[PDB]
Amino acid sequence: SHMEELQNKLEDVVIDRNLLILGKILGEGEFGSVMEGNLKQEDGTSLKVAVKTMKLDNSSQREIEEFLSEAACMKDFSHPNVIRLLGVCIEGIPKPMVILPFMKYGDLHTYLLYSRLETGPKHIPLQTLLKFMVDIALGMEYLSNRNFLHRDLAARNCMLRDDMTVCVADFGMPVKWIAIESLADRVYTSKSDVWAFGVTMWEIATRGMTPYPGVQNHEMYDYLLHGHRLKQPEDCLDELYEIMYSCWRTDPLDRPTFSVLRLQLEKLLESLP
Ligand SMILES: Cc1ccc(C(=O)Nc2ccc(Oc3cc4cnn(C)c4cc3-c3cn[nH]c3)c(F)c2)c(=O)n1-c1ccc(F)cc1
Ligand SMILES: [Cl-]
Ligand SMILES: [Cl-]
Ligand SMILES: [Cl-]
Repeated sequence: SHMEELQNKLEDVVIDRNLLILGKILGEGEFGSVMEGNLKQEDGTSLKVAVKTMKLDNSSQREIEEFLSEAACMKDFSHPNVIRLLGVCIEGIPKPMVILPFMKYGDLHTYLLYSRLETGPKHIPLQTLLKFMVDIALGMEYLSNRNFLHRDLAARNCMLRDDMTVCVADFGMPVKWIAIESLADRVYTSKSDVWAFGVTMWEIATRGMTPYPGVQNHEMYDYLLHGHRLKQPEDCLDELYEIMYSCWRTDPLDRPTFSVLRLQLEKLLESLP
């Protein structure tokens, strides 16, 4: 029970409820519906937002405190490839809410899949795909430098802005993104995120394939213990494959840092005409 600590932590990002106008439902999240909205800002402008709400039921003091912890966890993230907290509404209503920026094109996984259909985005070029990987690496570099562990890094948790920038986030199958040492023990480090980053790169390069076709979830641990890894996609440059492969080295200490991955990815992207 840390409700007093949490309210003091979130004080300077509290927002007046009446500045916010809610709109339609975007979907369901951990604690309830996610609405789109408009938020009138301090300087006088307007901003299209996503508003995370809590279910109408009497959700416990623990759920409320868990909800606000997540916001407090995000509060100081300031980076263009990391989702940012716009603020919170508490003290005017029975369930509080968290205000986030609107991500026009939604989650990256669904976007990759829609790009293979005529009606959605068009065919994504190789350079744009690489740029998505770069953005994610930039975001993860920032987070791992702050000692934040993601733990569920995947294309489905990455979000696309109006200008096609990727933001790392968590919405709140998954065995297939988990590093070998994290399956084997409870161990998570930044190097476990590196592994999940490699899988996300492979998702991006395959334009949204589920990792490890023909391997079922309950077979995964054994498959990885035998040293087997994701195969090279048919259209994937050898250099790009070498980069994703380095993310799955059995010893976490041998995997590259996010800085190194990001440098390697920028170099490959800039190497293309
Ligand atoms: C640490 C932390 C705490 C809390 C969060 C969080 O609350 N994120 C979060 C994310 C998405 C959410 O949903 C949507 C938001 C938008 C915006 N635009 N559009 C169109 C949307 C549609 C939906 C939607 C929901 N259902 N269906 C669709 C949502 F409600 C909450 C978070 O991400 N992190 C974090 C974790 C790891 C990092 F690297 C960085 C930050
Ligand atoms: Cl953002
Ligand atoms: Cl597919
Ligand atoms: Cl595979």
